Amino acid sequence: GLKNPPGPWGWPLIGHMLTLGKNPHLALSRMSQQYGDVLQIRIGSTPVVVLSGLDTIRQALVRQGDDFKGRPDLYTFTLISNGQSMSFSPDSGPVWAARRRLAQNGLKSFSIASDPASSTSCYLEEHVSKEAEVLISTLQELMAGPGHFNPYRYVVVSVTNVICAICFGRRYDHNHQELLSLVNLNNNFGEVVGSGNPADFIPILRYLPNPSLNAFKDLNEKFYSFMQKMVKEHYKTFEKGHIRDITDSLIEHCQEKQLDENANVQLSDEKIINIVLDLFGAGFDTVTTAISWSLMYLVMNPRVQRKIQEELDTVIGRSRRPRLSDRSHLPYMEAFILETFRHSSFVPFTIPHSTTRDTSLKGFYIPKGRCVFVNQWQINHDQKLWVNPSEFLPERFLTPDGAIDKVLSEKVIIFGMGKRKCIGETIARWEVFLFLAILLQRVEFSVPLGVKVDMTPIYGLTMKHACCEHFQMQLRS
Ligand code: HEM
Ligand SMILES: O=c1cc(-c2ccccc2)oc2c1ccc1ccccc12
Repeated sequence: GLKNPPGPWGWPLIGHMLTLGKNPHLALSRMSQQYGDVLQIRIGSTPVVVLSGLDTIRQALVRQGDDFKGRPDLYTFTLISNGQSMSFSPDSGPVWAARRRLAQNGLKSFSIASDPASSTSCYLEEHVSKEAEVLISTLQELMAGPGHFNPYRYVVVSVTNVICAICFGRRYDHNHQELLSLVNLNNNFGEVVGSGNPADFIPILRYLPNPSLNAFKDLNEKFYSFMQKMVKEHYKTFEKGHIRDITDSLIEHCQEKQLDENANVQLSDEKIINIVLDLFGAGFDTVTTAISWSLMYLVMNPRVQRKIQEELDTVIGRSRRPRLSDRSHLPYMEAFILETFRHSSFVPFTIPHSTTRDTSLKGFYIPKGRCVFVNQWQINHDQKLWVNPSEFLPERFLTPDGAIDKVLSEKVIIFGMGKRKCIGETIARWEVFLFLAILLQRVEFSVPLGVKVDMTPIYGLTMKHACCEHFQMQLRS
C-alpha cells in the first residue's frame, strides 16, 4: 500500500532540466502547488525527489533523520576538499558523525567560550567587535575618498576575519591580495554547487569546455592549498598545552589518535584536519551573503533602517557599543534579521540529501540512494503561511505590543533541520546581529535616487545580488 511520488512528465533524455531553468527554487515551488509536498522529477536520467512543506520536511529530516541524512554522489562534490569534504562527500556514516562532532566542539570552544583575554565576553563577540570598528573606519576612508562604495568588497573581509580568527588565529588587512584572491575573486562556489547543476546530471557537460567548472576547480584547489599552508604553519609552531584555534584542536586530536593501538584508519588525519576548511568556507560565504542582503534591504527600506536606529537609541543609547546581551531586548532587530532570511531565502535549498535506505514518506515509497532536494524557499514564501510573502515586512514577526511572535519566527527555515542542520547556526545568528547592531548604532547607509540597484537573487547554494557600487554612509548626529 505505497505509491511512487507524483510529478510531471519529462523529456525522455533530459527530464525536467529545462523546467528547472535558471531559478529552480521558483519552478519547483510552482510545481509543488500542483503535486504536493513530495514530488519527483528527473534531471538527465537521474530521478530526484523534491520536498516542501514545514511538516513534511520535519517529518523527513527530523522524525526520519537517519533515512534522509545522506548526500548524493555528485561530480561537483568530488571537487571539494579534495574529494573528502565532511559536508559534501557521500559519506554519512560513523566517520561523518565523528567529524561532525569535532567540528561542533571546535566551534563551541573557539567562539562561544569565554575569551581568556576578556572576563566579560566570548571570543565571537570579541572578534566581531574588533572587525566592526575596523570596518567603520575603512568605510569612512572611502567616503572621504570616492564618496561611494561597493559594500561587499569590505564586508567580505570583515566577516572572513572573524571565522578566520576562530579557525586559524589570524586576520587580514582589507587590502591583502592573497585573501581577496580567495574570497573575492571568481567565487562561483555557490553557483556551481546549487541544487540542479546540469553538470552533475549530464555527463558530457563535464568534458566540454566549461569556464564555470574550471573556475570552480581552481577555486577549490586554492582553498585547499590555503588550508594546507595554514596547517603546516600551525604544526611548525604548535605549543603542546596551548590550543589557540580550531586548527590546533584538530592537530591535537590527530596527535592523541597516534597512540591508540587500533586507530581507526577510515577517519584519516586528512579527514580530521580538512574539517577546518568546511567551517571556513561555510562561515565566510553565508554570513557575508547574509549581511550583504541586510544592507541592500536597509538602503531600499529607509523606513526600516530608521525604526532600528530608533530601537537602538531607546534601548541602549549612544552611550556604549551594543553587546550580545542586548540581543534579547532588541526585537525589531530580530524581526529585521528574520525577514531578511525569509524574504531573500538566500539559501533556497539545503545542500542536497540522499536516502540512506528504503523508506517511505507521506505514503510514498522512496528507494535507498535517491537524490533528494529540500526546498526551503518554498516554506518561506508559502502563501498559506505568510500574508504578503513577496513584500519586505519585518513587522510581520511582531505582536501588537512589539515583541517577537515566537511561533511565527520559528517558520523561517533557512538553516535546515535534523541530522544535517547547519552547525554554524548560533554563530551566524550572533555574528549578523552584532555586526548590524554595532554598525547601525553609529552609521547610516543609503543609496541615491536614480541609480539601478538590482535586488534579484542570482541562483546558487547561496544566492547573491549583483554588485552595487553606489553605497553611501554617513555618521550619526
Ligand atoms: C546565515 C548563515 C548560514 C546559513 C543560512 C547556513 C545554512 C546552512 C544550510 C541550509 C545548511 C544545509 C543543511 C543541509 O544540507 O541539510 C548548512 C550546512 C552547514 N553549515 Fe551553515 N549556514 C550558515 C552559517 C554557517 C557558518 C557560520 C558555519 C560555520 C562557521 C556553517 C557551517 C555549516 C556546515 C559545516 C554545514 C554542513 C553540515 C553537514 O553537512 O552535516 N554555517 N548551513
Ligand atoms: O564559498 C563556500 C561556501 C560553502 C558552504 C558550505 C556549507 C554550507 C553553505 C556554504 O562551503 C565552501 C565554500 C568555498 C570553499 C569550500 C571548500 C571546502 C568546503 C566548503 C567550502
